[PDB]
Amino acid sequence: ENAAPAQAPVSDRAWALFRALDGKGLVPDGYVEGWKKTFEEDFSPRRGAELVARAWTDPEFRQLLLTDGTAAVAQYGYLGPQGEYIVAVEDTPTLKNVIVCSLCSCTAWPILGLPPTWYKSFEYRARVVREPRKVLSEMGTEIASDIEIRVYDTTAETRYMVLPQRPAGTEGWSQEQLQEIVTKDCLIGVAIPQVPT
Amino acid sequence: MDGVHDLAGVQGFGKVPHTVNADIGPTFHAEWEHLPYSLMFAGVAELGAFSVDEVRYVVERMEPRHYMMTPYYERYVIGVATLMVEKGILTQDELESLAGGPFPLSRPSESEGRPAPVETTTFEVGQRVRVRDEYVPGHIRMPAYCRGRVGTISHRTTEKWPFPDAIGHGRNDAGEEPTYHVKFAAEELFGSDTDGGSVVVDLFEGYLEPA
Ligand SMILES: [Fe+3]
Repeated sequence: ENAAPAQAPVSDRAWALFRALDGKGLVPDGYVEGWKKTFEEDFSPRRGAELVARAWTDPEFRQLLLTDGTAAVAQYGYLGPQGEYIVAVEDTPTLKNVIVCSLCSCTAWPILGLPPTWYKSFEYRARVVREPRKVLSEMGTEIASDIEIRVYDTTAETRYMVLPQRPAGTEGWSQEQLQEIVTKDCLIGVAIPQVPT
Repeated sequence: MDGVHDLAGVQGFGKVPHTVNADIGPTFHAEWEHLPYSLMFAGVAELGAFSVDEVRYVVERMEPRHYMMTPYYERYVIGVATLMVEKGILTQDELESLAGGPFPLSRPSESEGRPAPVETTTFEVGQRVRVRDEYVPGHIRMPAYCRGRVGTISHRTTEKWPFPDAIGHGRNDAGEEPTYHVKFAAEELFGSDTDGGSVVVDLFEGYLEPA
């Protein structure tokens, strides 16, 4: 044995759960529809990119973001579920930060967006804590051994964003231009921002 | 709970199914996938039927082979459904009737949980701490790789929250405590078998003691 339990199709189970609660009047009108739109449209890594581009171009903001991330994010209005206590962790020429939730999937939803399938994978949850240099390499990001990798495991209520280093070749770019190169993967810490080649 | 969900450090997995900046598709890849988080929000904030910590623990409570073969969003469909039955809101019969087939749930809890520890210490940035060498069968937000290990405090939160080992079981005695960013050297957690530099774990006060 050790076979899977017999189960109805997951779509049938998920809607059954919805209908069972909705039909008891326990789900407000438009409630799941409303959160689906928020999850899809408002919770976005374009927000953390905005935050990084501002930090890159404004030393005072950079200082606030690194000492009180919550307050910095709230200036933009981007606090939310899974993002109420924020810490931004700063990459340096000798330090690369990477975020995971080894126990499930915790992520700063409102400024990174909902986590992608790969970040919730057992591969990433098991491996990046122990062998982050190999994992990043396999993912496309080479981290020289002259750089410490620091993995933050999201085990409680702190929710993290990485502030990556500003790459050369971007001097004098606008906020807008900078934002474009700070991707979701840069904010998680598995990618370094790239300047077109 | 020393369950299969405590994956950090497990060996034998293959490649992470991604390369950086690849297209990851839409937020939701099927029309039902927004329902576990939305119905979780309903359960926590509209009905007050359970805490987020109880949702983490009920997913931890999936039978281990069931956990391992079930996709992420489906684990939370199963978890939220389980809590709705345990809390007397839904029955398994009506879930299975509406689904038109079997809807197995997480296994019952084998622990009543524990209260927030009465004796704790207020640590400061730079202090050396050890993670208490304790075994908790119910919910806990201490991954086993750091049990009994020593690290240094890099942050003390300015906010405080209920102890997960209590609130994750619906208990009344979760109190509130700050958490601490504890920085461990890679070799303290994995000896010579790691390629990393440091790992920072965000640990509730009640998991720690002076080193
Ligand atoms: Fe998580």
